[PDB]
Amino acid sequence: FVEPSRQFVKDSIRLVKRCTKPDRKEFQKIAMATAIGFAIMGFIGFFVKLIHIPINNIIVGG
Amino acid sequence: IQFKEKVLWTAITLFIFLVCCSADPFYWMRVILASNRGTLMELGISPIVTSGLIMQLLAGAKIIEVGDTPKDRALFNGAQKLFGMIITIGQSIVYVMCLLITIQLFVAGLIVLLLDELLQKGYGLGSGISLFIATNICETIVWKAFSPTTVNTGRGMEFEGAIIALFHLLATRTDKVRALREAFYRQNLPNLMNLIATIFVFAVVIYFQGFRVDLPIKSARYRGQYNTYPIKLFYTSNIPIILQSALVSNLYVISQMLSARFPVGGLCHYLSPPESFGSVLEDPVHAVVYIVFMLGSCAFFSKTWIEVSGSSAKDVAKQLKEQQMVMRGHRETSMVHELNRYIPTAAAFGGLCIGALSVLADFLGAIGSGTGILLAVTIIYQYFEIFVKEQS
Amino acid sequence: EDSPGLKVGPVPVLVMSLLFIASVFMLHIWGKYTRS
Repeated sequence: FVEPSRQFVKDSIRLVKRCTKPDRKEFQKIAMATAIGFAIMGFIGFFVKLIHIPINNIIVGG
Repeated sequence: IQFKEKVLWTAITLFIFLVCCSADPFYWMRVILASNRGTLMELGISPIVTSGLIMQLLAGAKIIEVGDTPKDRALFNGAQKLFGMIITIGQSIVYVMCLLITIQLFVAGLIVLLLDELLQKGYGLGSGISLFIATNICETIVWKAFSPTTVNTGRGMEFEGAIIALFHLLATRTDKVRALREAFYRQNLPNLMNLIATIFVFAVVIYFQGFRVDLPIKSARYRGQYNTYPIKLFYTSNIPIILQSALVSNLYVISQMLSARFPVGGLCHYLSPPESFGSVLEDPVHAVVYIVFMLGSCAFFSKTWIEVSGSSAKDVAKQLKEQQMVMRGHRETSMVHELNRYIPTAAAFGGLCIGALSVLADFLGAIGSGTGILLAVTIIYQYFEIFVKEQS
Repeated sequence: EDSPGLKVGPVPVLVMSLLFIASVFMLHIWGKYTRS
């Protein structure tokens, strides 16, 4: 046997109980904010194709 | 200065990046990029991130160290610029051995290098490299759930393969029966269904980002004041956990054909099956040993990084001692004895979740990360609040 | 050279735009903006 494994497993999941932990309204406010940020980062892929594709080559059938 | 200014410096960089996008190439390189060089992309992130992490490994190492001077800062920046060209020349010459992109690449490494330094100074967090990572990841999740112009997996029965899209199938599918069930015609990976699962795993990581500890903390000479220290549960910024999982798979698989000069199927298979093969897998024992090996690897990169380039015992001790912090019931020194425990256990149990992002690929639609887009969303929480405070 | 500590101002913005426009248009062979 190896001592440390068993103790690292203790000292890791009781130190999540020293953390302040999410409250209901505060889980909502981060959780709302996430969904916005990634719809902005969405838009990059769609628009820039129409300037790219007919300049790069004409064989595309569109 | 102004929060109105501070957004302008972000628009500049935003729109510019928006138009823009061993002995073999690396896996992780594909992750951060999302075009693998287009016709205007001209490796827009690659050099900056390769240069910053080679240099951080050199810098953190005890042999040379950043002092408090202007001068070590200057040379570290200079050092990163010089590496960044080197890596792009090193790469690019190989694909040549054609007239158009070689000439263009040199003009495009002149844009990027000062630009990246326009958002570490002109904006607070993020970085130029962060903003780009976040956009490139968010890109490839959304394009396959709307209309891919290549092929739309999960549902088929068309062998056009060139206009098969999610919206395009939605029109033809109403003239027959549902395929929006748990039944699909060929079920390789239904792409509407893969997004529903994507946003689930995001939810459990942000829950643990709210987990962090703050301490109130007094000072030595005068006891009558109290300050604060925030201890963030996560460590190594999660970059050499995600990167180091990948770059050790490269150094086995490249070598196999290199050993031959001095076998794609069997050698790979028996050492590591890649990723999950579903909730039913494909291996009753080969997949198990791989997963257990993976989490061990990822847990171990964190415990080795902190001492030699990361923050641990000494790097935190140096910080407090400047302003002569002391504990209410104790002293300086013996905070250090309690973060000897915390830093390794928090760090590496942090890691065992950046690992359990990477194996998922059928409940996650991200191209490898995890880490890099999520550091971006945490940085939004910080700046979003700042904007609510000033507005109110 | 590398003597500048600060890297924000009007002037860097003009330099990034000026280059970005040659990259987009001048060197392309597809739209016949230079001939060989």
